[PDB]
Amino acid sequence: EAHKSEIAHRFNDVGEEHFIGLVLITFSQYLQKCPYEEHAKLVKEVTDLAKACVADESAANCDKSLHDIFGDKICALPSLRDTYGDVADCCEKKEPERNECFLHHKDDKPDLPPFARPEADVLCKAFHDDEKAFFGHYLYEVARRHPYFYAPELLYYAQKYKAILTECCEAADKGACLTPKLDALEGKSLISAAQERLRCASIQKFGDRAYKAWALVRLSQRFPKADFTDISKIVTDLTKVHKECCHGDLLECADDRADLAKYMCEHQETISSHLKECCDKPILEKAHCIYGLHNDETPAGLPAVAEEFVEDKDVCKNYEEAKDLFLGKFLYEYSRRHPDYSVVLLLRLGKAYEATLKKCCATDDPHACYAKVLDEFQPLVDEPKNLVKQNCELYEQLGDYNFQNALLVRYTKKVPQVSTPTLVEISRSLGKVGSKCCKHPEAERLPCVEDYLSVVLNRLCVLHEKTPVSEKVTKCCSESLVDRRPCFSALGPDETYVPKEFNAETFTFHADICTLPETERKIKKQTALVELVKHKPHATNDQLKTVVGEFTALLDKCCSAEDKEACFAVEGPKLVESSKATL
Ligand SMILES: [Cl-]
Repeated sequence: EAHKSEIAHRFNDVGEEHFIGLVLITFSQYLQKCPYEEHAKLVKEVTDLAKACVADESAANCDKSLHDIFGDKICALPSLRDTYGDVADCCEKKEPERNECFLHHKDDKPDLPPFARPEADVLCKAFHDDEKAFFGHYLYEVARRHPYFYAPELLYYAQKYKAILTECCEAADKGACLTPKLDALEGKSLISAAQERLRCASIQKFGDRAYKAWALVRLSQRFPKADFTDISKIVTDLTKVHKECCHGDLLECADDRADLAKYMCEHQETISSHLKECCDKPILEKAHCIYGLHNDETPAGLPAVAEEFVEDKDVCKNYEEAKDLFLGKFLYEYSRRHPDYSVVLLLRLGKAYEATLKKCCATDDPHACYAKVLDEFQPLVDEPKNLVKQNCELYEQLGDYNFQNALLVRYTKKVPQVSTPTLVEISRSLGKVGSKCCKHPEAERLPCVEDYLSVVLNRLCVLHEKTPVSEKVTKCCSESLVDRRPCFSALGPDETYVPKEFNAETFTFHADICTLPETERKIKKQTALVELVKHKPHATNDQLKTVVGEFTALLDKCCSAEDKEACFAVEGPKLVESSKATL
């Protein structure tokens, strides 16, 4: 087992700048609470060590696994036990249990202050004083709040963040240039985080096979002229990439992803002409381009899908003798014909087809039994379409704020045991599905909506698993990955839930609220709306509206009032009595 130093290999493969970023991210994701300055020191020591091994491969520590290098540096942190003590224990284990112990402490919602944005002048000045430390902080802040963030994409966002600052910090008015572009970039980055968290849940909680079937369908939609063997190749390498990334093997992840990008670029002629635009760019823009590439057009001359999958004499034979191959070919062939379906719908159709063959190939005239199996998809196709049609109409009608309020009331009634901040967060994110998708054309609307519901509901499943209270969430989350959305949509109001009393100290506000922007005021209003519903589950909209209306007017009234405490002191008690009279 004489071998090439792994740390040298990786540093040589990704280059010093990406190496440093990737090591910072690894530490930030393993030790989410530790201050930036500790992480920086650790990054410095690992980088120095990588650079010594690059120079002499037989140097101290050069023959160790990456896991061992990281773990040894973490365990030589003098101020280790004070931040967790959970982790302190980890350091008495040997590899591999030690690495596994660090990964089990990744926290999906760490108890941290919310990410502050400084004022434009402040932000700009920090950028100009020290670029490297400034972008350090950004990787760290994002990585510690999103411990499964796709590491190479985080590097790419840090580039985009750098370009927005380079743009705006010279321009005349700074804030007005910055705020919309940084809000725009945060939005995209929270979507990236949610997509990747679902890749990791699928891999880690449901197996390599759940992720592979998902990637097959999505890549067949995106590169429908490519052939099955090529798609499957790409699925296999991407699975290895996300497995490593989701597991904190981030250097390996970035290196394997670059190789994948190079492979698709070299084979672009047999994959998609739309690759031309990506394949001349530098690696982070190159990979990000591939990652989100617009679907190719559907190729001409594809025979009716029913010839292979219903009419061929060998349908039962191919299903029985080569099941995964045959069903993978189904998913490919059906998906490449349907870029207008969502991935989860296509996976559901695949499961129905498989259940039909299981049943029918076990009878004495199977073709008799399964002849209509493609026509019988229609009910599974219409349900998602009606969901989209009816909720987009509801969105158009109510607008963003009241669409969020509708979903908050609806979700609090389905799963009222769920903690308030999870409810508020999840419902606001479902609201944001409307805004993103509802003005899209039909061709792309079902995919947009249902696969974005997928990532939002996974966030619910992940937050809930950390703090488990609702049996119904546990059931929808653990039973089926591809059935989650219909399972959640089918839940009615929970009529066995016992209403909680109203906490006196729920409308008690110290006028620290008056320093909040309007966007965070809405969140306080929506938090209060959830607690109203948890107290009177059958409360009407007009009732909820008059109480939140009366909280709106309290805020409108006191925050412009010189001496907001004397106001809030005298207006807040009268709100918790006026609420009882309405409810
Ligand atoms: Cl990718």
